[PDB]
Amino acid sequence: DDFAKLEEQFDAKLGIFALDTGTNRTVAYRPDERFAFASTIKALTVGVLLQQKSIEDLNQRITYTRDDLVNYNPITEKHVDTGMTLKELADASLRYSDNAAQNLILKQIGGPESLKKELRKIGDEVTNPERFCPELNEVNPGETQDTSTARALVTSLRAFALEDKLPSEKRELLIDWMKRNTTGDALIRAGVPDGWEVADKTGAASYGTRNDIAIIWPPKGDPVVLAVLSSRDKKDAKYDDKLIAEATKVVMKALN
Ligand SMILES: O=C(O)c1cc(N2C(=O)C=CC2=O)ccc1-c1c2ccc(=O)cc-2oc2cc(O)ccc12
Repeated sequence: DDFAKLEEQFDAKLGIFALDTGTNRTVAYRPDERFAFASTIKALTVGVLLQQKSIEDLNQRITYTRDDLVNYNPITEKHVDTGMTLKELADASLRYSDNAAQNLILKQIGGPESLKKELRKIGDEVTNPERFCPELNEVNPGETQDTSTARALVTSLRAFALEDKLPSEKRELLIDWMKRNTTGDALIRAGVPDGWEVADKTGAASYGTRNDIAIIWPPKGDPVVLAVLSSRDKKDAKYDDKLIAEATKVVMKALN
């Protein structure tokens, strides 16, 4: 209803699933509606990379050229002369949403079909990887390639970061990278009080798709895991990061 009102204000469709891991209390709004997952899939991709490698194996250096570079290469364009390690590539993918870094990591785990297989193996029957960066964002309404839902993304994000799809050292690396995300200050982070730690990964795609997935730690107690997904209407629609910030405030009010 506050969520209804936000849809009205931003002329958008919202998808919200949040779970308090301390109480199992939930806040749901279209929790099972599909949205292009966009770059949020970088978080699940690193999850799988970490599963498929020792911490030491992440030190393997990957070489590439301007030919492995795509539309958006913030860190990856600085190091084509020397290459980057897998650890450095996981850092750039998660924290700067480097599309090139994501594509090389995808290559290392075996491309979209193998990502899907590993996602099915951990219990995710909804998230549907099909394509590399950036083609995956171009989703028309009614298609299901490169989509997930807010319920699925929280369940999968929780499985890697918080439960037993990874051992503790690797969960620590995942959560460290995601706590130090640079792309998310005006989204979920802006809807949470200061002093509350947030680990997040953002996405943006056509149809004004604007997403954020996060783990949120209140000083007091167990983490909350949250997906805020949104889309419009128009293919060339703009989004407004404020809608995510405000949705996040409503979620925290409903659980506090
Ligand atoms: O670069 C792009 O193609 C683009 C690529 C991805 N991307 C992923 O999210 C996972 C791999 C990948 O290609 C995600 C979002 C965008 C992106 C947009 C994509 C299509 C278009 O409809 C508008 C986009 O607008 C964006 C805006 C941002 O601020 C930041 C980003 C975007």
